[PDB]
Amino acid sequence: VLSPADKTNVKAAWGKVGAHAGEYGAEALERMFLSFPTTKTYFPHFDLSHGSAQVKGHGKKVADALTNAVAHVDDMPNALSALSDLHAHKLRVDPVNFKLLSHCLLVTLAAHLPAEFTPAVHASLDKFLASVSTVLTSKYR
Amino acid sequence: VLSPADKTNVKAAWGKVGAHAGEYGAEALERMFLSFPTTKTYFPHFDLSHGSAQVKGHGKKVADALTNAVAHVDDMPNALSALSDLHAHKLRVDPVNFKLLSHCLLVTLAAHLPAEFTPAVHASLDKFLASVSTVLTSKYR
Amino acid sequence: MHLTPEEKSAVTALWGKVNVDEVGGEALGRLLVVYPWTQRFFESAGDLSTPDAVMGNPKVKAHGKKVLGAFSDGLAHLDNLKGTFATLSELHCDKLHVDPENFRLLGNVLVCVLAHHFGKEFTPPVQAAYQKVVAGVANALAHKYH
Amino acid sequence: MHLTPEEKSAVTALWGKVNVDEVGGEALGRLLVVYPWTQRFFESAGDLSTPDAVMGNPKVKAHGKKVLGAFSDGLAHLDNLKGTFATLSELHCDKLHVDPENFRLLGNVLVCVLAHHFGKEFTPPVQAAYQKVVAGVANALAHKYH
Ligand code: HEM
Ligand code: HEM
Ligand code: HEM
Ligand code: HEM
Repeated sequence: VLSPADKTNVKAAWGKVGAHAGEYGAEALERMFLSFPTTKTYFPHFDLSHGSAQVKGHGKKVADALTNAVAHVDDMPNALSALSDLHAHKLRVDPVNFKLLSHCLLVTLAAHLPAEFTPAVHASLDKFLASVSTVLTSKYR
Repeated sequence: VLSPADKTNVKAAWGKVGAHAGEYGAEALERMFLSFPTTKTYFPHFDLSHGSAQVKGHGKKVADALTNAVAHVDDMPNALSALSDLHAHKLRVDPVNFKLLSHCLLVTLAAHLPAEFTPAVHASLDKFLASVSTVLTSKYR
Repeated sequence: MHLTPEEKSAVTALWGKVNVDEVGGEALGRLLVVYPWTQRFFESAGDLSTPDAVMGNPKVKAHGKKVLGAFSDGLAHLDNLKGTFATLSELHCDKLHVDPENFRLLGNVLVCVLAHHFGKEFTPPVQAAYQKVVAGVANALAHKYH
Repeated sequence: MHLTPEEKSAVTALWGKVNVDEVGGEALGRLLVVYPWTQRFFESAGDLSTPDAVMGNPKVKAHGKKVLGAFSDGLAHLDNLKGTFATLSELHCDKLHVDPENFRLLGNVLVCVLAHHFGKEFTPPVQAAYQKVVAGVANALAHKYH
């Protein structure tokens, strides 16, 4: 579970993201498409070309959800319920792919927050993404 | 989350295991060692030869814990506190490994409880080992 | 493969005893039931609302036979699964959009079905060899993804 | 190892700017901090109780440098990782008993470390080259396990 320390860490690092969340969301996707091409099978309907607006559009949505989980760090299961439902019932993304995105999100943050991406923060952000992923996957079976 | 049908299924299946749980624990380890030899790295102090009393004994230990979990299917977290501790702070087995033992356990039950290993029972046991896995790795960090 | 002549023979010999028709239907159906999310690829099949509805669905059973068929033929090119599944790998990526992880889920289901079916016969050493083949097949199938 | 020439050039160009001493200490330290279970191999290293205790531990720093040392050599034989890493694979298996999953975690951490250091220079495409590399190395390090 996430500790007070963890919560402070996450709010802090995410705090810094501010208004760039959108762009950092799009970048994490691109990174994921490039490094783990198998993830592409879920977006056959998307234009995955560099600077794709669909990707831009999608990065923003993902970012908003993360931003929402941070705002509700003490009630994520509830704050994310709807999204947990969508993923379990419609999208049905195989669970293994959450860890890939998580990973690309962490690289993206690292690449943008050198001052904040400390060992302690890194660990907190990793536990956090892991928790989001678990919520999103909780209603799979 | 284990549904009531699930809890039912599990207790039935395990009900049939009976006095053979120990032999099945022992058999599952043997299958694990052979199919996923990387798992052996956690047992350097064991004689991993076929029919070894160390393996036999360990098999009993694992089986018993499972029994205990079936019995407290409603309060696993609590029923397995000690074991979650041990694994998180002493053993420190990597989480990936729990999936390998779980798998070898299904294979073992399937090979021994034909009539009982229905598709619905299969699904429940899987979920069950999954939860047991989650409990045992919950205090990792 | 990195199969031992001994490992090759164990695989080969158990398979000789397999009814692909039944094993194929059961393996694919168990998949749709254990890991409900794989049903995303079979909406056109019908009602998969229950174990029963899945296990009974003829469309599933028939796809199951098509899949183990292909698998079965792959066991004759155990020394070049890559080349045997190349076109099937492309199809799966480019046409079907099947996440390769699915190949691994099935493989594990396959092993549970074999154990289920052969009880005693499906010994630790025999499972080990099968685990190597399912892994091998999955890799072969995922090989052309880009 | 499907490193296209351009992927190989990219790996190599960046590796030129790395201070292996430094990166080594950071990657290892961070592994012990993000996945504390990995601390199981270092009970003779002393105090690993907090991030500062880990990151500043003279032993972790020293070992990190060693590890990365071996890794850098690996980067000059991208053609023969398996060959390059064979005696090391055996040692990790037979003497150290290190679960190979450890090799993948470090790979991921190392990728975050490179992102941390190069910022914007660690482009999507460079990361994908490095992903193939860390994977190739972990695979080579696991090749001799039995
Ligand atoms: C923590 C990780 C994730 C978050 C926060 C997240 C969040 C979201 C959100 C907010 C949406 C849009 C739903 C809407 O229309 O309102 C979405 C859609 C979607 N997500 Fe997830 N997701 C995550 C992981 C994944 C992963 C790992 C994949 C596959 C690799 C995935 C595949 C999809 C797909 C295919 C859609 C539908 C997009 C469209 O058709 O526009 N998601 N996700
Ligand atoms: C289904 C999940 C598991 C359960 C219920 C379980 C249960 C147990 C139990 C009951 C013990 C004995 C405690 C004692 O000695 O008093 C134990 C110890 C141990 N377990 Fe876990 N275990 C599980 C998964 C694993 C896995 C997957 C591994 C590694 C691949 C593992 C590695 C160990 C080791 C190395 C020991 C200590 C052996 C010894 O020195 O006697 N466990 N576990
Ligand atoms: C042992 C691994 C597998 C093998 C050998 C295999 C083989 C095949 C073959 C031979 C076909 C026939 C299509 C054609 O030739 O046009 C096919 C189609 C297909 N497979 Fe795979 N398959 C495997 C795994 C999977 C899995 C795990 C899934 C999803 C759960 C999947 C989803 C599909 C789908 C959706 C089709 C399309 C059939 C249609 O047109 O309705 N396959 N596969
Ligand atoms: C890129 C992956 C790695 C490389 C290239 C590597 C390289 C090395 C080298 C060169 C040595 C010293 C050899 C000797 O003592 O003769 C060593 C030792 C060792 N490695 Fe690895 N290593 C890697 C990953 C890891 C990881 C991820 C862990 C544990 C989480 C680990 C655990 C150890 C341990 C415990 C020792 C023994 C140190 C001592 O007590 O003297 N290694 N490694």
